[PDB]
Amino acid sequence: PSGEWDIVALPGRRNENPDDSTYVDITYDFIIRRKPLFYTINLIIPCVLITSLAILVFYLPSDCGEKMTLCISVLLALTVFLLLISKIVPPTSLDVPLVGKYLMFTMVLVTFSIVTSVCVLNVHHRSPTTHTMAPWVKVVFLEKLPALLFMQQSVSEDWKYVAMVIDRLFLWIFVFVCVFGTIGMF
Amino acid sequence: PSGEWDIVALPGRRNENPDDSTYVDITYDFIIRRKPLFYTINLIIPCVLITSLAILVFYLPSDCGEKMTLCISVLLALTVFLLLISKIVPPTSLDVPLVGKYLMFTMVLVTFSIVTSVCVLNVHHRSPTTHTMAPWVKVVFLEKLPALLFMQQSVSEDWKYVA
Amino acid sequence: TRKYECCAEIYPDITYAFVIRRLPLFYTINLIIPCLLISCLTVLVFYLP
Amino acid sequence: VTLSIVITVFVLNVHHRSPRTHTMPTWVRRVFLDIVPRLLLMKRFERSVKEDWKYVAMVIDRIFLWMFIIVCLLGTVGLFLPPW
Amino acid sequence: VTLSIVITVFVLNVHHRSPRTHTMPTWVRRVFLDIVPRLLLMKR
Repeated sequence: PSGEWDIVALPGRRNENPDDSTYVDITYDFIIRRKPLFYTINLIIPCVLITSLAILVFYLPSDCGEKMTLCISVLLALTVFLLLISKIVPPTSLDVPLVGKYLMFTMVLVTFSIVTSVCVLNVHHRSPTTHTMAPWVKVVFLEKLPALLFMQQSVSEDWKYVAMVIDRLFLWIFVFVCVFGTIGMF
Repeated sequence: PSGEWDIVALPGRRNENPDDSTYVDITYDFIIRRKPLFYTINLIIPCVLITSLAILVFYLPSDCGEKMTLCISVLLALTVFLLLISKIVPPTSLDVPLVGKYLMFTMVLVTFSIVTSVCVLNVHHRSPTTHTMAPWVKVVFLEKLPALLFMQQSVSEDWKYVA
Repeated sequence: TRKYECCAEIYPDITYAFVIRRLPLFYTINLIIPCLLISCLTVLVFYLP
Repeated sequence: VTLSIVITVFVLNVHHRSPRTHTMPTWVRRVFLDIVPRLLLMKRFERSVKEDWKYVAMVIDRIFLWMFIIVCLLGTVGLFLPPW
Repeated sequence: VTLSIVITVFVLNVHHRSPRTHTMPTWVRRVFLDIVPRLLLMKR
């Protein structure tokens, strides 16, 4: 027993080329199966463990100011895992490994997450003296509020409420798209 | 088929030197085209992915105090990508790979961004009692504000608006 | 010519000295410019409030 | 540790919350103000609600810390048992 | 840069201290409130 690899079947077939009439050879085919218990625990579990945190930066409150650290660190660790899985996978441009594709997809997703997070964090701190913009915002958000099943409710806290509403919406759509991102390879 | 590298053409030509009258040889030329997808997924996607944050850092508000973390993380990651892309390219000073050139340019850009960000952060937290300096700034920035297509408008709030 | 410990006679030799230079562009575009660029921040932190 | 980070971001979002937006204190006050005497912890308009909402976060943090340290110590005992 | 980090933690400590704990202003006021003209720094 070789350990990591298991042997399925070892057939051998003779090949003769009729047109040439001088080419004769024997081909043995080895169908080898990788035992995945080692690679699973060591690569897949940390991968899903860290990628489960993409949906997480949105639920953090914006006034704490710690979205950036967590999201940048997640993106950094994800790039590290991508480079590692690229180093261990054979450099074949013919086909793409499924794990690398999923990691690139969720990395672009985390970039979208960080840009919308900086947007909500910027709109969070606007004081009422600078960006008043009351009528265009009230009429739209007072009506948008019930459509999100959000709990019902000076202006400085109104801006915070705006930020909370918009980032909760981003989280609702974000978990939804991540569910399909997982289903794509279920 | 070998996988990565694909052959385009294999010309062969006999070289004769009329000067020596003895030197003869046969030169075969291999023109090979690298398949891009591997190095593409491994380098181009992360590089173009993280380069947006350099110009994105400015939209971040100064009061939260997260400009420094963002910018330093971006610059560190960018230096890491630079060293990694330099390790794989052969160390030949005959030419520069265009990716490395663009990355060094955006590195200069982000290291200018860090200093302008620390400057705006310093002029932000300034207190109204210490550095009044009103008249030289009042007219110039209140004239400049409408030219920037920015919304128009206790002294600390004025300093924050200036920042 | 030299004279070694083994023997009485002198032995000849030919010394070839190669004096060569390194093309500097690669290491000055990928190694020294990053550190020289990030060394300009050690004084910047004092201006930060 | 990832369970720890998710539970601590949960408790951050619960703590740093504001009284005027997500008040909803009816069912929470009765339960998270009486687990404290069981946990052996001595007790103490908008500022009052803020203080209460901070206190509930501190209490849930402690009640999670107890279980977490128990689980960690029992795990470190269970894994390294057969050698000794 | 390590000299910079030690001097900057010192200055952070000097900044964050409170009036009731670390007053000690007798020697400080005459020397550090009359150096801003020597350094060309305008007063309050």
